[PDB]
Amino acid sequence: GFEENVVQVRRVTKVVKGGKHMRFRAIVVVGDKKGQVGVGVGKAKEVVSAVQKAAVDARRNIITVPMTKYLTFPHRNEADYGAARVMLRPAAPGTGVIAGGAVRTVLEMAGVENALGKQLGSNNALNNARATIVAVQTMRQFSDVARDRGIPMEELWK
RNA sequence: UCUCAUGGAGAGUUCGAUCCUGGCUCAGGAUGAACGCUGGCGGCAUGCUUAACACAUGCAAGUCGGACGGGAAGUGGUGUUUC
Ligand SMILES: [Mg+2]
Ligand SMILES: [Mg+2]
Ligand SMILES: [Mg+2]
Ligand SMILES: [Mg+2]
Repeated sequence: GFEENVVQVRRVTKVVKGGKHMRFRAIVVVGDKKGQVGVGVGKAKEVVSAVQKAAVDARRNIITVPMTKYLTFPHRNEADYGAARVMLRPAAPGTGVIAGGAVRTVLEMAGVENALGKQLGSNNALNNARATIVAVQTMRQFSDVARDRGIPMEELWK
């Protein structure tokens, strides 16, 4: 139970005999601001019903984002999703969230308050937003590296 | 849980609609600036990017008499002296 925001709304058509069925395509991103990031797509004849379907589809797939004590990424990472490549790096405190439209919301709704990102591929919000999820799933904390490597955290800081 | 990092935002347009590819356009900052409308003061700076085209007028490199000969002025037409 938490809030959501519409990332994009777009009308799609049909070429039936009599005319055209103009129905909406709603992309919705869901985030509690404390991890629990979700991306979903919905489609319906009405605007409101399309947002509801995307909300269920976004809540159908939720993933936590690794963050640090200062609400930043542990390290930089890139990802690709079709023709959509997205870039991410950590940032200093007080820097703020700066990124493209599709990338700002999914990070802004995640909880990270200080980071930066850039998209190097297509301008599609869907293909770019999903790339962010692929980017964050592949990142971890320093502790996860230590247990999977057999070296303490202080020894790696050197 | 250290420290480093003070730094990379996009948007619209091909299609009935979608995902791509690829050009065009915009949001930023700067100027030896110019034009338009408007206009109170102060401080620090700047001011022919074109015809290295042609130029009236005035000035912009003179100085030493303690290097020398002469000359002039003044004075009591005499000494010192000034030019
Ligand atoms: Mg870009
Ligand atoms: Mg059209
Ligand atoms: Mg000149
Ligand atoms: Mg001499």
